[PDB]
Amino acid sequence: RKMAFPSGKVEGCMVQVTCGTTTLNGLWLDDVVYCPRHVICTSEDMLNPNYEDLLIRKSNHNFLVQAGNVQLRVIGHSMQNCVLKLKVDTANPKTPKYKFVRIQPGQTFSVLACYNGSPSGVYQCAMRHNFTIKGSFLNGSCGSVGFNIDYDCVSFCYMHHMELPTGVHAGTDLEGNFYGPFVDRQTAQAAGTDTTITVNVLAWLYAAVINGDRWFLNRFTTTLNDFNLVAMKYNYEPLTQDHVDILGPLSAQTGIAVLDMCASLKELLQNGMNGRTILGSALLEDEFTPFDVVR
Amino acid sequence: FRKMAFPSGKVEGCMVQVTCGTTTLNGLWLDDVVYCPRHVICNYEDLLIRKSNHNFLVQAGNVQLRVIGHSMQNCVLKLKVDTANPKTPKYKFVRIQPGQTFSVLACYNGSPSGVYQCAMRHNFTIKGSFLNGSCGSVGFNIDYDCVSFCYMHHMELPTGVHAGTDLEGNFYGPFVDRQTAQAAGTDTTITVNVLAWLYAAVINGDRWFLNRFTTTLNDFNLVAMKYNYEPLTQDHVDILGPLSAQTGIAVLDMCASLKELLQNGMNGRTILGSALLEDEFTPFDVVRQC
Ligand SMILES: CC(C)(C)[C@H](NC(=O)C(F)(F)F)C(=O)N1C[C@H]2[C@@H]([C@H]1C(=O)N[C@H](C=N)C[C@@H]1CCNC1=O)C2(C)C
Ligand SMILES: CC(C)(C)[C@H](NC(=O)C(F)(F)F)C(=O)N1C[C@H]2[C@@H]([C@H]1C(=O)N[C@H](C=N)C[C@@H]1CCNC1=O)C2(C)C
Repeated sequence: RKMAFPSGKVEGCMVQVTCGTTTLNGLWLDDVVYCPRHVICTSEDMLNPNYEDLLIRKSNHNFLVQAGNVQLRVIGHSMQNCVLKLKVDTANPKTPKYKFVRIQPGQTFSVLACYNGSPSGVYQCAMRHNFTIKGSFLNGSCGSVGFNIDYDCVSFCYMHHMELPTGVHAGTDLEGNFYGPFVDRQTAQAAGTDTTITVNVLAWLYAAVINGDRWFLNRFTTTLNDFNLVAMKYNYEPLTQDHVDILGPLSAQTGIAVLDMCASLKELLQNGMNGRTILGSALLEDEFTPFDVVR
Repeated sequence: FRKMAFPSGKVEGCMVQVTCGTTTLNGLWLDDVVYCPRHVICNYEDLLIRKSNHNFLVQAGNVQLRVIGHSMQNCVLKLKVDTANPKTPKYKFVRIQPGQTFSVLACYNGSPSGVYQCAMRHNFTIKGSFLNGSCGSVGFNIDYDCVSFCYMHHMELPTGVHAGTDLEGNFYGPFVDRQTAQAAGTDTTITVNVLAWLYAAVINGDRWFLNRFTTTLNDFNLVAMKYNYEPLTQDHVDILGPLSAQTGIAVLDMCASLKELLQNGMNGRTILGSALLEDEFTPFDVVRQC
């Protein structure tokens, strides 16, 4: 199954941030609360916000931060790209071991969807090649974060800012730099074409072979370039030599060469599933990474 | 629309490692009792009279808990320990019905590893992902700071699905906690959940499967029972009320759409990006998330 990381380490960091009439979520790490800078926007500012002008007019007591039933005193603030950083009185005693990381397309992570600073649900996500995520976010979800947890270290990789017209979602890393060409501005924007994440599909096929189903395999191989000419006709992401190297370990474990598995995928795309499933799924899964399958 | 699990933090603070002899699995530490599958001691009455407190090694992180008593309740072993869990949440033990969903905190060696969302199938299995040291992992729902524990994991059936007990040690389904040939019965699609998921689809603007027709229970059930769909009881219709009143599609209007989806298939089309009919969202799940 697709699994999220246990969310408790992140739950203890979620707070509520209110400026004026606007309330969203913030991430409380040590003595800093991180949140999307459009918390300082009103209704009139969403189209063409001048954030430096909006922020200079704010003072520390304009920001109401609430950790459960406790108000936290904001003692300073600064903006870093598209995130606001609120310095507060008190270091979060529940701060886990953490780092900020910026991820690449194809990477997976867990999202803790929060409202009013309280956790609502957790799910697993992937960064798509058009730099959106297929999330589940409602009004007030901004400042919900995405994360991985490898060996008790929480790596924060995503903070939620906006929903695009196709229902997909855009946001920043925790330094406030957007993934993709989007802007925290209510102006006309749209995601580019969302390709299937080929390297993930291939890792998932290798996962299927390891678990014992081999029905989709065939006797052919292919060149890298021939694979990409076919796969791009199905809106699959071109496969690079680095992707081939990445799948190396799985190819070593199963004894199936990477370009051999590529020929199997070409045939799957041509034939469909014929009413079968591969790992309980009747579609080709592309939000499971080569690193995920080994773990 | 995603499959969403409950935030797991309240449960993570209850997970411990239990070792008896060469066998290690997970335990649930609430107040001063650790709950775990009785097969950690591997005839269970005779195996347990021969066990003493010192046979049980309970580890909560870097701390060992001293067992000061033990007893069995059905298929769960209850180890009384010296110290109450300071992280014990508000909680209750509940037994869920087929079709109901819950979150699973998959654990190994007492340490939480992943969280996912499951449904109790009508053959009383769950389609989880559990590996060799996962026993004692639990399933749960949260309602406004109260954790309802409903599942503890015991075993994997040959078809790759899973069987366990409630927290009072009563199995779900016709299974026994011993290593012998057992198999899941014929499963079935959870009709009220599929209907819930179609309502979630129309809420999201996926409306191509709607049509002008309505059906009847017996008409629908007659078509359902040939496609192995769980008979749509009159009860099920009640629960979809808020969805039916919200969208404008009466349940039997939607059942007409579901009925025709079982015949014509979907024609390469998707509903919420799925080529199959999803049945692991309850009506309440859809209201919660939407
Ligand atoms: C949905 C929409 C029309 C509103 C708008 N989108 C675009 O302007 C775009 F289409 F350009 F992206 C949009 O999201 N916002 C407009 C305004 C902020 C953002 C916003 O409301 N963020 C929400 C934070 N709580 C999360 C949203 C709520 C619905 N579901 C979500 O995830 C900002 C870009 C500054
Ligand atoms: C998988 C298998 C051949 C082993 C066996 N199954 C059947 O005997 C059945 F098919 F009859 F169910 C089985 O599960 N067990 C054998 C023995 C316990 C249980 C068991 O090892 N439980 C594991 C707990 N840590 C979780 C398992 C590990 C693999 N994936 C899981 O979920 C018990 C019934 C007492």
